Amino acid sequence: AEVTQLSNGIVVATEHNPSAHTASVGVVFGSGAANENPYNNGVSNLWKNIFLSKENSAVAAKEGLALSSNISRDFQSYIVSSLPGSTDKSLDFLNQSFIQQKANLLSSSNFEATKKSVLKQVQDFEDNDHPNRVLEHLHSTAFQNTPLSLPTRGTLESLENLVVADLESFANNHFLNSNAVVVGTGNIKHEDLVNSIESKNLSLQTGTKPVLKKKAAFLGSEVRLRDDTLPKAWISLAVEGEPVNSPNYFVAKLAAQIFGSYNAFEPASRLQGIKLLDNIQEYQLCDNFNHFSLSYKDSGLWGFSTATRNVTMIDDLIHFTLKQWNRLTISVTDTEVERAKSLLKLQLGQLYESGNPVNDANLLGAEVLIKGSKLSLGEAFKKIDAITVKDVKAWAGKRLWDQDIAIAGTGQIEGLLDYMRIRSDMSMMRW
Amino acid sequence: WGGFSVSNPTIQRFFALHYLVPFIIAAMVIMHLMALHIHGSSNPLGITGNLDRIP
Ligand code: HEC
Repeated sequence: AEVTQLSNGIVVATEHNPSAHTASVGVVFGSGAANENPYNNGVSNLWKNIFLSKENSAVAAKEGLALSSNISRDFQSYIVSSLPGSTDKSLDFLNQSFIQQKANLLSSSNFEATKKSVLKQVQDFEDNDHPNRVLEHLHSTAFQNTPLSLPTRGTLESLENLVVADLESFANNHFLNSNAVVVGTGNIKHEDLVNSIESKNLSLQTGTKPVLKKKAAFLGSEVRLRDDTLPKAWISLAVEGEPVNSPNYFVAKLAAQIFGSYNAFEPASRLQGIKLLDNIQEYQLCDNFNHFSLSYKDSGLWGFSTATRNVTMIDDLIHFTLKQWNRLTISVTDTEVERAKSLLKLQLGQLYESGNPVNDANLLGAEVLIKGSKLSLGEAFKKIDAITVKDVKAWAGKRLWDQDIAIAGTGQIEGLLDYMRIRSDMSMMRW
Repeated sequence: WGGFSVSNPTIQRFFALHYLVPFIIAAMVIMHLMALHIHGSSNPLGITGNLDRIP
């Protein structure tokens, strides 16, 4: 329940939990796919893949350490998990790979075998993971010609034309000290870790700052990846959401909980206290849907994603869903808000407190990099419970009502009507 | 004519008929739209419109 963080030469952030059997240690850099270019796009993902290379991974396996990495938009992270006792040997492997082997991982035999793996990896994604593929393209069109548009896994064309020098160039511009935070989760104490860190000196590229860019911006638009050979239609639609560290950060997430997620095959899901379900179940407008409030450093996306085999009624799916969202500005009820608060706490809890320290590190790391600290789970609940119907209405009237949208879809989307028809539904006629 | 030449009977029946026909035309227009609906409009290229329609 304690979020301890101190700075000496490097910023150290930890969160202890004695009941945890293992401990995870790692470095989280304040730069991700949002820092790349259209041409070196996929370099971060490539780094992650060599860090988990058979060679580097075997060295950690002998020592009894497990490797894990995650490439996001605003950040990047390299994590090593171990037993509570080997909390020192994780730091040896961390330093040995980011300073000593910052040239042994980049061999012309390791790099090629890895490049061939991320190529089959990113290709498999585009060929089969339609829901995530669609969600990735949603960011692509919504934030076109802006940092948030670049996909995390990179594109096949920028990937196959990438070389060892590109990795180095990126590493020497972002893997800096002022653009880093060392994180530790599990059971180890803050004072326990900071000592092993403040022990080993050496700055290594100190005072150096990463390159700057241009601010991210939402552009109402769409990308339609029609493919009549797929057995379904997958669509994602959203408005400009909230950036992390926004006053309405929670109002937005609550609003998404009101409509929540659905799965037509799960008996219990068909019974949720969601008004939209009365409309969509009559003719079974979809197999599933899920709302989200994605937040990043400069912006975010608020909307929903859905999958359906009812290809001749896609317009009803979109129409009923948008009519429900209209409600947030004009008629959302106290009980809908209250139901959302309870369910938001339950999901926010299950995230911030899972039985896995690697998840804790990513959540902690990502937060401290943006606001310099982490809001305690109990602090969130105070903010969540304080939200009134009046708040949700003021938010919706600014973010949802008669606002541009961004759309992306693949599969049998002939039935997804034109942009203007969808856009017109972002409001209602009144006297 | 209703007689020996164009006279009163003629003009009175022509007004009655002038009032009637517009309604028969209206019924024919509906039949015209019905035939139009089953195949839809054509376009300036003279080819199929099935690959790209807008409401
Ligand atoms: C002798 C020919 C002809 C006459 C007279 C005619 N139509 Fe048409 N109409 C057509 C044809 C053929 C089309 C299909 C055009 C196409 O899609 O290429 C058509 C299409 C239409 C359309 C669709 C839009 C358009 O302009 O293509 C409407 C509406 C329509 N007609 C209304 C009428 C009405 C109302 C009348 C008369 C009161 C009328 N038509 C008289 C031949 C005719």
